[PDB]
Amino acid sequence: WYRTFMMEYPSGLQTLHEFKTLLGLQGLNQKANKHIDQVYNTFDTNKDGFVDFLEFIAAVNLIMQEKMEQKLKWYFKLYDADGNGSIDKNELLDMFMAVQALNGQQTLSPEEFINLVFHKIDINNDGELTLEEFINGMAKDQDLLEIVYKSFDFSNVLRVICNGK
Ligand SMILES: [Ca+2]
Ligand SMILES: [Ca+2]
Ligand SMILES: [Ca+2]
Repeated sequence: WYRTFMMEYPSGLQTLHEFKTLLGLQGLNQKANKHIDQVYNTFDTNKDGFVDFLEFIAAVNLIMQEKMEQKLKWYFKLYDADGNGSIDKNELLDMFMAVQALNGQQTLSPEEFINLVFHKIDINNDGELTLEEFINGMAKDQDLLEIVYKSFDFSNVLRVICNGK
């Protein structure tokens, strides 16, 4: 019964702070942190600052996802900062930054990364990965996919929920 949520959060609400703690994401630097906060936000849908059971379930549904399609749409909306339906070179840049902000990321330096990533994934070379390009791109190119994953360790998350559960 997913009211093992109530076990951890007797008040009925989980807060951004507990979130970080629960996920070890406590103590990050300015960027690595600010980012974790961006993540937490996408889950607290009713933007009230807490993650209540309803937002909570929506999150675990997405986490336990067996299929990666959903998780990718998630990373996509998450990086498509200006939500213009597209991910430009900047948004992806930051995306890389944050990954490199909570990881001393191995040689890939934005300059390098952003291009390799764009060459491969930017199918119609418009300079923007569409949802189609991004999902499909990241999918059939499991190399840069680990860079994405690094942004938000799903599974690490799945491990922790489906453990002390
Ligand atoms: Ca909320
Ligand atoms: Ca955009
Ligand atoms: Ca394109």
